[PDB]
Amino acid sequence: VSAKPFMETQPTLDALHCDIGNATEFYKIFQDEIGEVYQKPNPSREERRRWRSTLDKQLRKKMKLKPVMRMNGNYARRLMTREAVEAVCELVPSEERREALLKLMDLYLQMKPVWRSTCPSRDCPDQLCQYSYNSQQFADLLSSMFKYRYDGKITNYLHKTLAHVPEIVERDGSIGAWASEGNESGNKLFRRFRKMNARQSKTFELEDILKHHWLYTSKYLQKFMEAH
Amino acid sequence: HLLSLTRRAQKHRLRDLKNQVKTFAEKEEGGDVKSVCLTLFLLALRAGNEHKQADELEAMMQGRGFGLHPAVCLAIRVNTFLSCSQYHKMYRTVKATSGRQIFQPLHTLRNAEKELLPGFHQFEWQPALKNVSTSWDVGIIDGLSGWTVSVDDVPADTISRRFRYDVALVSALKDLEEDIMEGLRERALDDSMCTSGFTVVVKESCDGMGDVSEKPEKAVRFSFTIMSISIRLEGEDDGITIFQEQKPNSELSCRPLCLMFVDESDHETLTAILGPVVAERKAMMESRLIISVGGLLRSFRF
Amino acid sequence: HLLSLTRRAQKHRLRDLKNQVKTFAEKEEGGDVKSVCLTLFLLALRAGNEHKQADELEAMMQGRGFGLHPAVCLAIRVNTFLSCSQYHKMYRTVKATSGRQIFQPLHTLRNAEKELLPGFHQFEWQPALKNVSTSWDVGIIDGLSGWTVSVDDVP
Ligand SMILES: [Ca+2]
Ligand SMILES: [Ca+2]
Repeated sequence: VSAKPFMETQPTLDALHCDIGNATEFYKIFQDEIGEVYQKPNPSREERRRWRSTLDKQLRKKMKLKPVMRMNGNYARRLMTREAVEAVCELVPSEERREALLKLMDLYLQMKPVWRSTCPSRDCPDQLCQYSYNSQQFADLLSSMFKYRYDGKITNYLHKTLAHVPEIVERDGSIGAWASEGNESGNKLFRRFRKMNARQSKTFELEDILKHHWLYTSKYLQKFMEAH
Repeated sequence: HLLSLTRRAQKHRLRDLKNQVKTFAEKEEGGDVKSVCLTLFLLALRAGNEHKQADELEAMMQGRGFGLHPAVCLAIRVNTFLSCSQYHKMYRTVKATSGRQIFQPLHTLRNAEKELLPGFHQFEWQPALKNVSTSWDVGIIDGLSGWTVSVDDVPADTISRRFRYDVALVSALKDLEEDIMEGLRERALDDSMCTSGFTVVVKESCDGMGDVSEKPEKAVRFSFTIMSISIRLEGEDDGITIFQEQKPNSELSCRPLCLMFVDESDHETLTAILGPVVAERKAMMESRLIISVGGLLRSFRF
Repeated sequence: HLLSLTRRAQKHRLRDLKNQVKTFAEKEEGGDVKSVCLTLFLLALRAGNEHKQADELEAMMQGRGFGLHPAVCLAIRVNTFLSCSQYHKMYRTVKATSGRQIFQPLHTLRNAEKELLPGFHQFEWQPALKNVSTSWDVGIIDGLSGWTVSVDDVP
């Protein structure tokens, strides 16, 4: 703590992304399972790149997932599936860590929609109840099998999704129900509202922009735009 | 052809079935020839897939409005991004075509709209707020918020506009009064005994927004949304959800309250503008609001 | 009361009289039950003295009885630069709002418009023109005018 805060923020998880760090770390894990980190703990500049290439075209063969740069939504969704995990199992030389990471991604699927929910107290209370021991086994496996990497370094996303999620849902009642995403959606309004209904002098421009935006976002005027 | 004849010839040739319908209706439906022939022609059209003609006929009888409510008129001006001069030209056209004032003209549309923005729905506060004027009819406040133009100091250049928090809140709540009254209908709770304990949960959001692209680069959009309303009467009542919002992420319900042409990064100007809203929200969580909804004045916490 | 009933119920209650009208139409007007009951309604209204409604009804049958000529509808799409999905949303609105079909829908709009573009109306030419095609239906011709795309020449 080094700066005088002035904005009371409920320090909540952002349900929107909430996943991309987990997915890119599963990517690095699978790339280090094509490689051997716990046999070759000092890979060179290009072993990793060849491993990424064979993994990527391997997925291209089975799951038909062309290479990417960054984990957007749909790519991330398709990457975390039992079938893609058994697909990468084809290439890993040993078969013990095969079943290890299989159970890993299994528990991952079991605990995933717990955070993207709207009210798991009624949508999926089973996954909430099992979540404690679920994430516990998750951490246990990540330590016993993968501690070649998580000795000192962790991505923030991992910590937030492993530590407090059930406590968060208990304290508030949901996770998705406060996603900032909504307001970010609203951006495509503002900019375009600038274009067609300008005034247009900056002393006045905001007046009309705000007027019209508010007009848009009222229950009253939508309740007439029923179209059953 | 029968429809090519005169009234005399049609009468002469159809008096037979006229008397048949007469005796049938007097037997069953009290002789109401009007409603009988109406329903008969309707069913005759519906068998021929003529939904359009039958629908317009039923629009001729009970009811026969021709009047478009100025509320929907405004919505359709805005909800589909029609510009204003556009709207006036199209109105002149739809009038000059067919004989009816189907789209209420511009100025009355604006007047009808004016009742919906902030600064029209009176209210009181117990107690009066901290360091806030009791004025309640002030509309769009210039966001600069009284900045001495003297260029000796930090520039007063930054452009921004915003409402007042409380006025926007009373606007949104008088907007949703319909749904809260419907929830009191469903929940079947008392009415003369549900006027004190309302709990409104509100979610804020302030995100950066870059580069409006045109031929004025950065911007912030400080917006909030009603999230849930519950009751506090009368025992422990751990939770009595009057209404939980259904699409809290759908942008269709996320209303803006402040906007500035500042950078997301620099702490200085962002604070210098947002300060007012901070002080409001802080001094707000304590006192309680009194609003006239459904004829009854009722109290609200936050 | 007959009016507030359902279509099933109204059909059930009126079936007998409807068969009487059906056989009457077969015997006299060849099953044109539609025009027969229409004339019944017209004269029953003109007996009721609300002749405004009788004139409107006659304006419906054989008139432009869909509310508004689709031609002016297309003009108001274009003559104020309105977009297309724009138009459909607006149409949804006006339809659901007040009980009537005022704005003609999309596909009928386009099909009714298609006559106005060039290349629709058969004609003839005396004499036939010099080195000009014989067709008259072709619409928007690509202005390239058939260039051999071969990148050896000017492209
Ligand atoms: Ca951002
Ligand atoms: Ca952003």
